[PDB]
Amino acid sequence: ITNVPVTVYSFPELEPRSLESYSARHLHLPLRRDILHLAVIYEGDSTRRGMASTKTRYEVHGSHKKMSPQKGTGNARRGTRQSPLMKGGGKTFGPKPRDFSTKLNKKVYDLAWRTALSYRYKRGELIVTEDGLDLPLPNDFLWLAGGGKLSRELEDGYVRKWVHEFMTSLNWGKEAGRTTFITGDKRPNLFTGFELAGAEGRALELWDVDVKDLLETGRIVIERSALKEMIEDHQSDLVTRGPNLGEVLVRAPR
Amino acid sequence: ASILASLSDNRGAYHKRIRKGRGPSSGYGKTAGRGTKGQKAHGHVKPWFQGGQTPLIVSHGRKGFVNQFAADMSELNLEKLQEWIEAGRIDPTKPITPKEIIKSGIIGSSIKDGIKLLGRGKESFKIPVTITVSRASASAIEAIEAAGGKIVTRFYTKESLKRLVEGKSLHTDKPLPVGKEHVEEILAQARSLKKKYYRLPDPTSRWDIEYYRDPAHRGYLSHQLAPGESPSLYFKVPTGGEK
RNA sequence: CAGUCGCGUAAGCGGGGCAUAGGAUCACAAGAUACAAAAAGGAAAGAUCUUGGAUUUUUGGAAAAGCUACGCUAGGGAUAA
RNA sequence: GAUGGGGUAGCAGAACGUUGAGUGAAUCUUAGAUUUUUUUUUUAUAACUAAAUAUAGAUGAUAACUCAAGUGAGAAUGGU
RNA sequence: AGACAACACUGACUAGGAUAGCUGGUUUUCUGCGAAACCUAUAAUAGUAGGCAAUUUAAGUAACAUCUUAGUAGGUACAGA
RNA sequence: AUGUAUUAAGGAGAGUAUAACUUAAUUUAUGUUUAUGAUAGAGGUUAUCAACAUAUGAACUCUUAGAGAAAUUACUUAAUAAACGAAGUGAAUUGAAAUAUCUUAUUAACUUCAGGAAAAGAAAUCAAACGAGAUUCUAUGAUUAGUGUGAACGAAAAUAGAGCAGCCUAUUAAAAUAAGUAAAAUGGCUUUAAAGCUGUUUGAAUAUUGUGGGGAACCUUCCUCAAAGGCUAAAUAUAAUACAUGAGUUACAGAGAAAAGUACCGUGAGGGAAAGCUUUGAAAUAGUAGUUUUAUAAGCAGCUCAAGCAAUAAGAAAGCGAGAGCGUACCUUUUGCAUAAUGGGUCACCAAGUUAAUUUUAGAUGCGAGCGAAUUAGAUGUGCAUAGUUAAACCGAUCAUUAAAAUAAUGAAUAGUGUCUAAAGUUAGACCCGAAGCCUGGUGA
Ligand SMILES: [K+]
Ligand SMILES: [K+]
Ligand SMILES: [K+]
Ligand SMILES: [K+]
Ligand SMILES: [K+]
Ligand SMILES: [K+]
Ligand SMILES: [K+]
Ligand SMILES: [K+]
Ligand SMILES: [K+]
Ligand SMILES: [K+]
Ligand SMILES: [Mg+2]
Ligand SMILES: [Mg+2]
Ligand SMILES: [Mg+2]
Ligand SMILES: [Mg+2]
Ligand SMILES: [Mg+2]
Ligand SMILES: [Mg+2]
Ligand SMILES: [Mg+2]
Ligand SMILES: [Mg+2]
Ligand SMILES: [Mg+2]
Ligand SMILES: [Mg+2]
Ligand SMILES: [Mg+2]
Ligand SMILES: [Mg+2]
Ligand SMILES: [Mg+2]
Ligand SMILES: [Mg+2]
Ligand SMILES: [Mg+2]
Ligand SMILES: [Mg+2]
Ligand SMILES: [Mg+2]
Ligand SMILES: [Mg+2]
Ligand SMILES: [Mg+2]
Ligand SMILES: [Mg+2]
Ligand SMILES: [Mg+2]
Ligand SMILES: [Mg+2]
Ligand SMILES: [Mg+2]
Ligand SMILES: [Mg+2]
Ligand SMILES: [Mg+2]
Ligand SMILES: [Mg+2]
Ligand SMILES: [Mg+2]
Ligand SMILES: [Mg+2]
Ligand SMILES: [Mg+2]
Ligand SMILES: [Mg+2]
Ligand SMILES: [Mg+2]
Ligand SMILES: [Mg+2]
Ligand SMILES: [Mg+2]
Ligand SMILES: [Mg+2]
Ligand SMILES: [Mg+2]
Ligand SMILES: [Mg+2]
Ligand SMILES: [Mg+2]
Ligand SMILES: [Mg+2]
Ligand SMILES: [Mg+2]
Ligand SMILES: [Mg+2]
Repeated sequence: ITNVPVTVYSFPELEPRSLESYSARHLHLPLRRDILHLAVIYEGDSTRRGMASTKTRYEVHGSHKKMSPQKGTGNARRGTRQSPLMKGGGKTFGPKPRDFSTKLNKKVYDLAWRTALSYRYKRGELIVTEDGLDLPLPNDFLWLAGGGKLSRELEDGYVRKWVHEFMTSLNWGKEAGRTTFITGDKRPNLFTGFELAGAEGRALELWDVDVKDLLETGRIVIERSALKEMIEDHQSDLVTRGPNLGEVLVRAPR
Repeated sequence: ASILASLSDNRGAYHKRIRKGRGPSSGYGKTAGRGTKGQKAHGHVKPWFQGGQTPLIVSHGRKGFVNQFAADMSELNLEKLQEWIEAGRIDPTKPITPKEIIKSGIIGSSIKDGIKLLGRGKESFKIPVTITVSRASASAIEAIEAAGGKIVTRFYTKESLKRLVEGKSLHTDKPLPVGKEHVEEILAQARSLKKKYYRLPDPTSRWDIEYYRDPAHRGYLSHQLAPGESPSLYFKVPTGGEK
């Protein structure tokens, strides 16, 4: 079939409420280990600083006088004191600050993004949910936090305990690998819950996700609007002349 | 195990690295494939050096010159214009102007000094169109008209072609009129546009004027001639008879 | 092959000499071609074709004299006593 | 019952090792991780078994795959 | 006296800025193939370029080598005057 | 190392509570918050058991009045380093395989002047018949146009980005619109022959009602600008301090400097170290111990054959080895080296085809007559290819020579583009080490 279904869940209880449809060229591509390699390695070269520096014989401090006469001493003839053959000499072919980043076609970088997103789909590690994807922390704790009654060491010790037991029930915690939450914007509860308890997973903003982040944890929990906005920006090879992008098959029973 | 620990490029994409000066068994140990104590081992030999013998470009000399004033036309054939109309990528009912030829991708992305319509595959062209280009071959002008079309060669430049695609200039198949009896109509038309459009240039040199001033090329200045007058600004058609 | 000349009844012959020993480019000079002409009309200076003036004789083509025992450096048993 | 087997200059192919990096908030470790040694085995520039000595729960070590090089020294009247 | 001018003077010391067609050195393993010291040119002869031609792996082969049979070019050994 | 923020004169001598810094070398006060902070006690030397913010007393001598042998004299409310900037002057090594023009290079260096930056700057600019609209910095354009015998040198328009600001009534106080000027000849600079700078000798005109300058020899028309008068922030250069980041360093590394321009060397200019910690303890080397062999023998000390010794004990032989034979180190450089040719006392460590831009090839792979990039509505950002031919344009599936043309003759036609891995050509130190010498500025009798 040309299109593949996408079931939308309610994050708290994981209840299938809606059904969307995407093209097979979005979440059902073949696993190309050579394309994911070029994209994963293309991102590592960009995050690299590449500022290492070393001094050559022309940059090492000191004078450029001849150390000893050309001949007559019985020792090996020598020139300047900064030669690589000296103690404090400079490294000939040493490192220098340069640009380690490489290039990658926009179409190939988008195919790797949609290839990494289909690898999670066919394996069941892509769990899309409705909007408002945030940890449903207890109301009592939320009221005390705002009140200021709870000290920092208590406000943090509780979140770490809640997120831990909440992920163990869902089988999404450190036991079953980890889980990555991808939202459109930054949410206080979600991003704060995993900042104190990161062993259970992590949270990322749609603009902060990379091809490598979609292949690191056990599952990828992404929002409905975030996913559509993710494929709509990484389908250059497709949109050139459209294909099903978020076509709703089963509407939410309001 | 993990996906990130099982990714790699195709085997045929990797190649052997030659690190010289790293032992005899590697194959490039001592001299690193340089030889034994020569100029090519101690220093560098110039690329243009032939041992001292005079090169051929000196014994023969350089031939010709590079024309820096020639226009770099973007060629367009009829077989490629027919394929675009059949694919719905060029509307034949509307005038086919450089703006519609450049944005359609038929001549590519680069914008050159002009567009010339060539007549490759002229026997299979039977679509009536109204095209406008900078030049056109004799075999393409008759093919466009044999099918029931109209062709007019206008004067363009590399800059005026960019303004036609950017919308900063409106396309017109007529030159700027001359005389005090046209200022009223020309000035009145500019005001109604409500936008500052750049005018398309007209030919200024002798050769350029003579090109668009003759009917063989369907130049947009050919209407300024008489049935007997010649396009050349200097030569005239001699008279026949005995006198 | 085309062009157009000579000789020969004709067939045909003729793109120098019975054969094997005359250096370029650049620059310069004389003719032709109508190519391009830095706003434009011209021009200049260029380009193509033909042709001339050379012990460029170290003749694949630098405008070029010696001493060192006051001598120096890099090298050679690739080379003498 | 396949064919082939010396090698300088030189050309080409395939690998190991070293340093750091990613998977890694991973795996393992007083029921001994790690210990510059010794020993044992395997077609073996490497790793492995055991032994002896000391005692670490991570500023420890680590397979596999991949990434990047200040990556491999009996030879320079070489340098410390 | 090419004498002296603070280790140096046929031109000191010191800082800054070189080249070296020359000599020396160039670090792990396995595997496959495998030369040349000749010709031509060169202010060129211990240098370099172009060839012959080593290597890689693709497409071709009426390829290449060798013998057989038939044929051709050319004047050496020898022999002769 | 880079980036960001802030800042715009630097050092020395001697002395002093040896964390406390200037003969006052640990001054004296204010405000707030103080464990829900900030990022109901003890303690004035058995001290500073309080952080933040705003004030405050003190702060010597020399560089630095005059003199002198700087830190002295004698006086006195005496006081400004370097780097960066503009102008002036201006080489040589080097490359051209020599070398004069050229290149190196409007470089280094030196001199003057100036500020926290300076300079430059709102067109007598570029464009080309359409238009842009000051200066400055970065990239593309561009191994281009072009010059040069060569070697090589080398723009502008335009584009993108950083900043953006215009004016004379200049947010600092200036013009009655510029004459020995524009320009010419000549000698030079720069450069493409124009334009620009300039010594010498000469020497104009008065606004589109077309006067003047420019548009790359030159003339003409047109276009464009309006010299001989001025002001102007930002983006930029350098230094200092702070902070952020790191497939940067972790002690022969990183800055020369983990206590450093100190010790030490030199008359001097100047040159210029070593040295971390409580952990680990390799190799060489030295004195011994265990096993084993050795005082009749001519070993690059290894290899082949191998008696014997060697475990208190059931089992278990690593090692040393008499004796027999074979074997003249290694590397470099050479026609050829055990060579009495070169290099090494041993061991450990440092120590050599790398990076950047540019131009290619192969393989792999994405797209595909397009590729790449970049992008409520619109537009914008190099490039390569898609058509060939010629010295070149016109021309064009045809084109060029044939001085008219013409299947008369001859040649030339169909997948590109981006990325990665690797090998490479080119310019940069360019695989590493090494001259004698040349030039510039300083030092010393
Ligand atoms: K050598
Ligand atoms: K002209
Ligand atoms: K030589
Ligand atoms: K072999
Ligand atoms: K062989
Ligand atoms: K004969
Ligand atoms: K050129
Ligand atoms: K001039
Ligand atoms: K002015
Ligand atoms: K190395
Ligand atoms: Mg010197
Ligand atoms: Mg160093
Ligand atoms: Mg890479
Ligand atoms: Mg070899
Ligand atoms: Mg080689
Ligand atoms: Mg090679
Ligand atoms: Mg050689
Ligand atoms: Mg000769
Ligand atoms: Mg010859
Ligand atoms: Mg004498
Ligand atoms: Mg000899
Ligand atoms: Mg054999
Ligand atoms: Mg041990
Ligand atoms: Mg490193
Ligand atoms: Mg050594
Ligand atoms: Mg004498
Ligand atoms: Mg003397
Ligand atoms: Mg031979
Ligand atoms: Mg010569
Ligand atoms: Mg004084
Ligand atoms: Mg004083
Ligand atoms: Mg530029
Ligand atoms: Mg020459
Ligand atoms: Mg004026
Ligand atoms: Mg003047
Ligand atoms: Mg002029
Ligand atoms: Mg002037
Ligand atoms: Mg002109
Ligand atoms: Mg150090
Ligand atoms: Mg250490
Ligand atoms: Mg030891
Ligand atoms: Mg005996
Ligand atoms: Mg010899
Ligand atoms: Mg020896
Ligand atoms: Mg020796
Ligand atoms: Mg030693
Ligand atoms: Mg070390
Ligand atoms: Mg090393
Ligand atoms: Mg290869
Ligand atoms: Mg073309």
